[PDB]
Amino acid sequence: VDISTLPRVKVDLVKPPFVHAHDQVAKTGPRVVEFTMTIEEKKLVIDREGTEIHAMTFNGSVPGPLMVVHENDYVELRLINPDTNTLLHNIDFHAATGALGGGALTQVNPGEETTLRFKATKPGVFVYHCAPEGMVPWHVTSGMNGAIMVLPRDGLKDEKGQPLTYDKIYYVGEQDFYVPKDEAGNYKKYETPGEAYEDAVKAMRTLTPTHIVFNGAVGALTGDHALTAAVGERVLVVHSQANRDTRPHLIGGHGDYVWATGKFRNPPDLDQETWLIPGGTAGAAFYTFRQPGVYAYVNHNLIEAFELGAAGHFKVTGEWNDDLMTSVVKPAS
Amino acid sequence: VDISTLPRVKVDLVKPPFVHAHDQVAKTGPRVVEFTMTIEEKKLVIDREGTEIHAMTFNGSVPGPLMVVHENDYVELRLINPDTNTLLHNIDFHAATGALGGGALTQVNPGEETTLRFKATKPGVFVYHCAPEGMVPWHVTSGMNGAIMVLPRDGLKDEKGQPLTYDKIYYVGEQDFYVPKDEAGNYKKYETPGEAYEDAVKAMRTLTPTHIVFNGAVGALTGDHALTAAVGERVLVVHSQANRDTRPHLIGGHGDYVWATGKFRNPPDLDQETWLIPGGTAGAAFYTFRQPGVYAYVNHNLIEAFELGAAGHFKVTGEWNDDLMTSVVKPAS
Amino acid sequence: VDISTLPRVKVDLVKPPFVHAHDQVAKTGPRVVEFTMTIEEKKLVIDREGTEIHAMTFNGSVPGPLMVVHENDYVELRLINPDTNTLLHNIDFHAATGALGGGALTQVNPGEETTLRFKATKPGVFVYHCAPEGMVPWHVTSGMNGAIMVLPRDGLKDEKGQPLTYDKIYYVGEQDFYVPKDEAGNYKKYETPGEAYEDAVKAMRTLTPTHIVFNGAVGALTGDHALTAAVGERVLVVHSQANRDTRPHLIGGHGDYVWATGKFRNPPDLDQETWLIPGGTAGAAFYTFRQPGVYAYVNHNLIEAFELGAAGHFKVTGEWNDDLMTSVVKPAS
Ligand SMILES: O=N[O-]
Ligand SMILES: O=N[O-]
Ligand SMILES: O=N[O-]
Ligand SMILES: O=N[O-]
Ligand SMILES: O=N[O-]
Ligand SMILES: O=N[O-]
Ligand SMILES: [Cu+2]
Ligand SMILES: [Cu+2]
Ligand SMILES: [Cu+2]
Ligand SMILES: [Cu+2]
Ligand SMILES: [Cu+2]
Ligand SMILES: [Cu+2]
Repeated sequence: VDISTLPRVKVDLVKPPFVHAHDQVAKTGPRVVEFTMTIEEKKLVIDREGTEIHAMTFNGSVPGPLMVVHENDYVELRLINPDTNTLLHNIDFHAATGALGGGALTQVNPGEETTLRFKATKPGVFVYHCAPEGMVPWHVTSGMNGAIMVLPRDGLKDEKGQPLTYDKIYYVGEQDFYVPKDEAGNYKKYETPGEAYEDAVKAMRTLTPTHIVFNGAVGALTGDHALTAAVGERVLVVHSQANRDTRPHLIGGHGDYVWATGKFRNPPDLDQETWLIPGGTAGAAFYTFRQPGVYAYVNHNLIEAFELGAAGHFKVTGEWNDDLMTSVVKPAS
Repeated sequence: VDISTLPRVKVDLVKPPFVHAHDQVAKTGPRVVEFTMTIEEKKLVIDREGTEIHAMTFNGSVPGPLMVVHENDYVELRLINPDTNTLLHNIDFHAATGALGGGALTQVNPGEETTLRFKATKPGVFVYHCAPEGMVPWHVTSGMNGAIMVLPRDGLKDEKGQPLTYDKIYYVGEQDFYVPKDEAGNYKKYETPGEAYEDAVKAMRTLTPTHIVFNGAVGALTGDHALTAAVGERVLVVHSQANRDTRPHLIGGHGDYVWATGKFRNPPDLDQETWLIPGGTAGAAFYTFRQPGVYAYVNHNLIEAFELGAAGHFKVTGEWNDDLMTSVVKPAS
Repeated sequence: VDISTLPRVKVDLVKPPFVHAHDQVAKTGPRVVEFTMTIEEKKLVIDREGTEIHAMTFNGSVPGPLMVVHENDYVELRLINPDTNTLLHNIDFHAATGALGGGALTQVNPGEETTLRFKATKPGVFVYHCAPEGMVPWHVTSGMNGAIMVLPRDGLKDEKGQPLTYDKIYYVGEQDFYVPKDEAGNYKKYETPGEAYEDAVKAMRTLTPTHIVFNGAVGALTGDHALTAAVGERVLVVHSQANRDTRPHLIGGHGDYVWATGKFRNPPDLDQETWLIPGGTAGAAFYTFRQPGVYAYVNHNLIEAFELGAAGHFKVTGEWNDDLMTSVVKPAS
């Protein structure tokens, strides 16, 4: 096919956990879907203590933004590495086929840009991440990862082939950080990336994250940034982990339909309490809220959730159903 | 519905790995199934060395007892925290919907009780655990967790829709403990829970259990407490892990039908050697014994099994089948 | 049945990642398939630094060789422990039923041999490993493990029941090693196995591998030992991990059909980016190559891959498809 005969549509990305507007069921034939991302190296405070790291981001956030296309669209990414950055970067899409997912074709030094195109031949949610040869885990675990959703052209289906339509979608990126520590246990600090590299490697080799966070920091998805829904709304939560296993759980709810390893040609698992998303994968869970109130959304290694940071909240509006749950006798002497 | 028009049935719980009597296929319409549990803080010796911890239990055991109901029954739990305990506790059921699984409605100080009711709308095995705000992993990893089984009203089914009926059922709760260590590696000790809390947190944050045990102690499911079966018997083993991944394996057997993430509306996985139960989940495996003798039932991280405690035994009675396995030439020079 | 009336076929094993010749669809009725393995304790250099360990092998390799039979064949293994070895060994097949998978019947001291027969009643890929009572994880994590493939008699099938036929097969054994370290972090060394045992146990109990490798060493499946394919070829990659979870990923490709927990009566998962093989399991992934070039095949904990050793390469010959992927604008200022 002459790709130049296809429609082009430019997407304007949004910061996680929000997701750019899209159609679940494709309203057009295949398209070339145009995205641009600008790499930003920046300092980020990641915990309540004020611990500050040198993050490596796509488009200024950890995680990078969720990209959404349909199966057999073409993804055309302009990747910009401004001269205000100091490292070489690239991008690997797990959705793509060939050239290490794109990494072999997208190496950009500061002051360079590149444009990659690939055909999104398989439906699912997929990780994307930076992957410069010899320095891969350092870039990934500095926050340089996100996800892409490739919807089936006729949207999502349940285990019986009937439609599933979400009302809202959120993208939760989970990030394991490995902040080097001195022998006494305090975080070290470093003056340039090259002076940091050996201690970064040492810290990674412990296989013990110092922080595990959603949307780039402890508490990022709480308070005025809690996720929201109403009773009766259908919500899809896309969750990715580019480097390490996680086990998401909606405290007070379920995954009514879960693609734990993220690939929509497979039937979803029903009624999950918790599911395993392997490191290097994106998963997706569909839930219809039935009760109002505060929910916690966590990695259900509860240490990882409540001591290391892998916990967010939903605030859900609506009516309470006492048939589904009630306090018969409130706590009393 | 007026729940007061429904039958009430009081269950009398039993200590794991045994399971209270129940019917696989529901012999009545929906019921309110009444349970009572009394929280007990107690010292427990967990290994052969004599290491003693301050455990936090439901009904005196680690794990707490298995509760069994059918889909769309109501679970009505009276939870008692006697004044001989010193901490605040609550309960979260992963089977339930709303109020963080019940935790937001069941906070009981010593000397208090409460009664919670919820509708068991989804079939499967599910974790329950204590979850007091700000102290969640400490209570869970002190042993304060168990499981609940919500059977389909017409019992279990295989991947083709035909019945699966177990002859025996056992509940294996697997517990990761994080016993604080001094720099030399010996377990520390503490005089009150509040004096222990910071070191407990420190120990948890290593993400490295000091002990991983079945039924509350190294060797608990061995010797005179080994699990038992006969050749030809159909056995369901429910396995839960409230905080950390495990990978069960019957040494010498298989999981003929496994719901690794525990939810019975999904078809089981067939012929598993090993399966992954994510932390925060209950799973269930169905096996028909074909050979007599000693079996080991383990977490198949064999370090976790044989060095940290996650190993039990079956003793199986009956005839040996030499067609299925035989020593053709016994070991010899 | 009188097994003595069945055909006997002797297999001549090959060193991983290659696999002995076999038929996907069975060309005969059930057979007794005869294998012989000779245990070899040997020194192995496992990393680029020259770190040398005392490995425990089946047939001289880590992993041991892949054995291939069909469902309801009998596997008859002659296991030889020459008098040039110093330890007791045995074998457990996860494919087998009874006697701890064979371990209770195959204990051989140096200078002894034994012959075990079992019926391969369940199709799938399965782990085999040494398992001497009281010393199990030490033998396994010294490299004493491999896998066996039990093919359905009519070969592999997709999720719809139509045939899947591979053109090439490779066996990737992934090994976690626990090389004891001194307080400063250097690997220790030891003069006999018994003098090594306590420090080996200590090192294992950290649950933190020092090395995680494919085919027995860092870089073993790279360079002149890279895996190979051509565009359009259908490749099955069998992957095992006898002790610890892994999450394989073909960088630049997919698992088109994956049996993550290895058992062929289940439908495969489609279009996987990454899958979880639990410790104690073998899995298998089927892929049809669509692009030429270098691929990396990794455990997608990228620390485990690129810093600890769990990475190999494919070199794929053929035509580049610019419709599937192209650089629209190569990197430039
Ligand atoms: O289910 N909450 O930990
Ligand atoms: O890959 N499906 O969950
Ligand atoms: O299969 N037993 O380790
Ligand atoms: O959730 N089913 O295994
Ligand atoms: O997808 N490669 O890390
Ligand atoms: O066990 N089947 O992937
Ligand atoms: Cu980068
Ligand atoms: Cu990747
Ligand atoms: Cu408690
Ligand atoms: Cu929970
Ligand atoms: Cu051995
Ligand atoms: Cu085993």
